Amino acid sequence: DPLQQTGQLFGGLVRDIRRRYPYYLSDITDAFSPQVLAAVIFIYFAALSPAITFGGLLGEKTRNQMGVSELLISTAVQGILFALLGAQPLLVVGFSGPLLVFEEAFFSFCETNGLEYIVGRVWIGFWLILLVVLVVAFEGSFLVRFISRYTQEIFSFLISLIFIYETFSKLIKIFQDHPLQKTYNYNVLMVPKPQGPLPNTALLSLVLMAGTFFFAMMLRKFKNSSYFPGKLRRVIGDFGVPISILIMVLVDFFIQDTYTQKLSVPDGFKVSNSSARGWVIHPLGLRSEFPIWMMFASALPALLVFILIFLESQITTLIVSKPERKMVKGSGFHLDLLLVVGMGGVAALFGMPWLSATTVRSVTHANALTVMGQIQEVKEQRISGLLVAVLVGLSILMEPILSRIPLAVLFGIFLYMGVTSLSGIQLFDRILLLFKPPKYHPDVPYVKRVKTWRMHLFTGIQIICLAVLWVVKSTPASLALPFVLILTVPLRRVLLPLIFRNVELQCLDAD
Amino acid sequence: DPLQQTGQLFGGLVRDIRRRYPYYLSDITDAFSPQVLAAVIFIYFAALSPAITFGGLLGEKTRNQMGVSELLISTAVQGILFALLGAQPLLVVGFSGPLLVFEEAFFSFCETNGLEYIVGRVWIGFWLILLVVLVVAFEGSFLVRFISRYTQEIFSFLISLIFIYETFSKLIKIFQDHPLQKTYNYNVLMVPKPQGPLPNTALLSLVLMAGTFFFAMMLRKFKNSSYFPGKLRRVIGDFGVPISILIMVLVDFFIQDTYTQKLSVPDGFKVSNSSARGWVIHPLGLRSEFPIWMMFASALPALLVFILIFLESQITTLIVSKPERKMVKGSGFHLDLLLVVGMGGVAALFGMPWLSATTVRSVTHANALTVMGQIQEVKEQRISGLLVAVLVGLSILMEPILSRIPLAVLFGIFLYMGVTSLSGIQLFDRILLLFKPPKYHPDVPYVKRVKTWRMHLFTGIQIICLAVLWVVKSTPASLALPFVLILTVPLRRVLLPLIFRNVELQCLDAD
Ligand SMILES: *[C@@H]1O[C@H](CO)[C@@H](O)[C@H](O)[C@H]1NC(C)=O
Ligand SMILES: *[C@@H]1O[C@H](CO)[C@@H](O)[C@H](O)[C@H]1NC(C)=O
Repeated sequence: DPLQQTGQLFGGLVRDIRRRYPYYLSDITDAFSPQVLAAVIFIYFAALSPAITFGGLLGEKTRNQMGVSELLISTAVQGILFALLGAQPLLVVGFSGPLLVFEEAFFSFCETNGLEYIVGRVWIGFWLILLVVLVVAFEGSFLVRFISRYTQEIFSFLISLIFIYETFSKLIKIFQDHPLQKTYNYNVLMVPKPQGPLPNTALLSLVLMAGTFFFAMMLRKFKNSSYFPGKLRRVIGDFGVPISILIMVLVDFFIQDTYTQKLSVPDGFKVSNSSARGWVIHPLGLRSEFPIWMMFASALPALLVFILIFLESQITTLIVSKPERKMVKGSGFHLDLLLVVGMGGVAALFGMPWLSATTVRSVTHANALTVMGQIQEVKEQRISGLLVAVLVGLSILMEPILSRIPLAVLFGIFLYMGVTSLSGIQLFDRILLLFKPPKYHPDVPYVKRVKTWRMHLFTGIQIICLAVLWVVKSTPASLALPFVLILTVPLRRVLLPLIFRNVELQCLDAD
Repeated sequence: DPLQQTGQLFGGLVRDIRRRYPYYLSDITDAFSPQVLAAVIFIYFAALSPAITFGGLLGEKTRNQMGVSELLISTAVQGILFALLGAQPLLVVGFSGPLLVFEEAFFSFCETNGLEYIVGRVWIGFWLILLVVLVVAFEGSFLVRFISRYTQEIFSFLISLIFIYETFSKLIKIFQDHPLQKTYNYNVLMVPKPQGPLPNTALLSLVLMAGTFFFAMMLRKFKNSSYFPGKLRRVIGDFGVPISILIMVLVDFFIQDTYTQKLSVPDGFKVSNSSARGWVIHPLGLRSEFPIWMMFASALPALLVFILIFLESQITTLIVSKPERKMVKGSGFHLDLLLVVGMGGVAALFGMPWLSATTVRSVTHANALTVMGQIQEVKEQRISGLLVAVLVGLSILMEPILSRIPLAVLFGIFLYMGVTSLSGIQLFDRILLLFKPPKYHPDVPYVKRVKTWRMHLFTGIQIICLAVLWVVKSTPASLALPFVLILTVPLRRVLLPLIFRNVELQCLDAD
C-alpha cells in the first residue's frame, strides 16, 4: 500500500505522514522500557565510533576542510530531526564508505581544476534538494517496488561482509603498526600518535576485541537461555552489549602500563580548519568567484550522490521494515527520502557532510529493539533515535568518559554487530545449506518445492553477484557499486526466469 | 556382580582375569579406526605435558634425585605394562599432585633426619608390594562397594575443578613472570629460562591458550553439528584436538620474534643426578647405612601412599567403567590395583616414581574413545594405551617436534579437557539447576520424585563437601585430602538418611 503510484503530486509524502503521525503519542510513550535504554547506549557507541573514524579519515584526505567536528554536528542534528519527524525513526543516519570515496574524488577533482571544494559541495547540495523535491513530487520512490528480496538480500549480505572485513582490516592495521618484535625503542613519542612499534599493544587490542565479541555472544545466548529468572535474564540479555563494553573498559582501565588506542573527540564545537572555512559557506566563493560552468555542471556529481543516497536509504528501509520483522506501525519511503536528502543538502550548505541511512547500524538498532518471545514484536519509538543523536552531539562535552573507551572494544562490538546482522537473511541460510547434506535442510518452501541442485545454483548465482560487487568496490570505480547493484534487478526479472521456472522463483524469492 | 567377595583367596583377581582376558583379540582388532588414532595423539600430549611438568617440579623440590627423565621412563614402562596386562586398558597411569606433595614431604623429612631419601622410597615400595599382595589376597577392593555415586561425583567434580584451577594458575604465573610493562630490559638471557620480563610473551600465551580452547570447542560442536557429510564430519570431530594443536602450533611457529615457553625434554635416557644415584638402588644404602628403625617404620608412610593410590585408582575405575558410559567388555577392580601398586613398588626398586591411575586423563581417554550416536558405544582396546605409553617413552627421540610445541597450546587443551570432563556428572547438572527456575528443570526422576528445595539442599551439602575438600587441599595437610573424602561415605550412609527420606536418596543417589 505505501509503495503505490498516485495521481496527486506529493501523494506518497502526505500518505506517509497520514499513516505515521497518528502513532506519535504511542512512539513517545513506548520508550519506557530497559530495552530502549540498552539499545540507546548500544546505538550511541555504534554511531559515535564510526562517526569518529569517518571524521578523522575525512580530515585526513581533505585539507581539514571537513573533519570530525563537522561530521559529529551534522550527524547529531540530522539524527535529532529525523527521529523527531521521520516516518521510520528506527533508522539512523550516518556517514558511509561510498560517501567518503565520493568526497575524496570530488576534492581531488576540485584541486585539479582549482575550484573551491566546499562551495562545490554547497551547489551539489542545492542540486540534491531540487532533485529530491522533484522525485517526491513525481512519486519516484515507488520504483523501489522493483527492488525484490533478491537485491535487498544481496545488498545486506555484501554490506555486512564489508563491515566484518573492515573490522578485521582495522585489526590487521593495528598489528602492522606495532609488529611483534624482539625489541622496541624506548621513550617513544605519542603526542599525535605512536611514532614507532609498541610492545603488547597489538596483542592487547586483539585480546580486548575477542573478549568483547565473546562476552556479547555469551550475553546474547544468555538472553535466550533459561539459566535465570525470566525478567532478570531478559533485562541482563538486552543490556548485553553495554555489559560487554563496561567489562572490557574496566579491564583496560586496570591495565596502566600498556597503551591501547582510545576514542579521540575534539575540544569544543568548532570548524576543523578555521582559516580554510567558516561556519556558513558563501555559495559564490570564499576566496574566488565560483564559475557558472560548475554551477551548472554540479548536477552530474549531484545526480551520482542522489542515486547513491536514495538507493542505500531505500534498500535499508526495505530491509528494516520487512513484514517478517513484525513492524506494525508502518514505514514511509517518500517522507524518509525527502528528509534525508533535503537535510543532507542543507548540511552541505552549512559546510557539514550529507549522510544516508546506514544499513548495519539501522539493522542493529532494529534488532536491539526487537522483542523475542520467533519475533513477538518490535519496540518502535522515536526517543531511542533522539537520545542517540543527542548523545552524539554531546560527545564533545563527555571527553573524560570517551577517553577511557578503547578502540578494540568497539572493534569487537562491530564484529558482533556484523555477525548478528548476517542473521535473518535467507541468502546466509542458503550459504549455510550449501555445506549441509540434503537430509538436514530445514522445512521451508524453498527446500521442498525446489530440487536441491536448483537451489544451490540460485545460491551460486547470488554468490557470483556478491563477488562482482566486491570486485567493483575494490576497484577504484567504487562509486559504480550501487549502479551494478541496480543491474541485479533486471537479472532477477529477465535473465533468471530463463533459467528457473516460475514456481522456483516464487518460492526462492518472495516477500 | 564382578565386584563381590568370594570364598577363594585372590578371588577378585582370578575373576577379573577370566573375565577380561577372553576379549584380548577383540581389543587388539578393535583399534582399527581413525578415532583410535586421534585419541592416541590427544592422550599422548595430555599425558606427556603433565608428566614433563611434574618431572620438572620433582627435580625442583628434590636435589634432582627424582627428575623428569625418571618420571618419563616410569610412566612409559608402566603404561605399556598396564595396557598389555590390565583389565581396564582405557585407564592411563601417571603422576598426581598428592604424589608430588607426599614426595616433597618425605624428602624434607629424610633430609631433616639425615638418611637417604631414595632408599626410603624403595623400602616404601617393598611395603607397598606387600600391602597390595595382602589386600588382593583378602579381596579388599570390594570395600569400594561402599563408595556410591555421592563420593565418586564429589571426587570427580573436585578433581576437574583442580585441573581448571591449575591451568588458570599457570596462566596467572606466566603473566606475573612477564608483567605488562611500559619498558623491558634488552639483551635478556634465556639460557635456563628468561631472567627478566619479556614483551608480548604473556599476551601471546593467553591468546594461544584461548585460541586452542576455542578451536577445540568449535570442533567438538562441529562433530555433533549437521554440517558436512556425516563420515567426514565425524572424522574431523574425532581429530578435533589434534587439529587445534596443529593450528596453534603453526600459528606460534610463524611468529619468529616473540618468545613462548616450549616443552623441554631431556637429551638421552639418563638419571637426572648421576652423582647422587645410579639406575639400580641398593636397599641397604648407597653411602649412608640404612637403620633398621626406618626399615620397620616405613610402613606408615607406605600405608598412606597405598591408601592414596588405591583410593584414587579405584574411584577413577568406578567413574570410567560406569554402566551409563556403555562399557560392555568388563572392568577390573582387583587386577588393576595389583598391577598399579606392584609396578609402582618395582619402579621404587629401580629409582622411578610410583604412578596412580589419574582421573582427568583417564576420563578424557574414555570420552575420546566414546562413540556418540546418546552414547552408542565406547571403543575399548589396549592399542591406544600401548601407543600412548610407547610415544611417551620415545618423547626423548622427538626433541625437535616437542620443542616446536608451545605450552600455552597445552594449557588451552587442559582447560578443554577439564570442562569436557565436567560433563556427564549429575552433580554439575544440579549445580546448573541451582540457577534455573523450577519450570526449566530437565526430565529426570530426581526432579519429579523430590521437591525443588530438597534437591537444592542436597546440592548445597555436596557443595559444602567440595569446599571442605578444597580447603583441606590448600591446607598443608594435603595428604589428608583423600581421607576426608572417605568421610563422605558415612555421611551418605548415616547422616544423610536422617535429613532425606529413603525415596529422595534413592532418586538423587543411584547407580
Ligand atoms: C587548513 O587549510 C589550509 C588552507 O587554508 C591548508 O594549507 C592546511 O593544510 C589546512 N590545515 C591542515 C592541518 O591540513
Ligand atoms: C645432585 O646431588 C648433589 C649431592 O651432592 C646436590 O648437591 C646437587 O644439587 C644435585 N643436583 C645436581 C644437578 O647436581
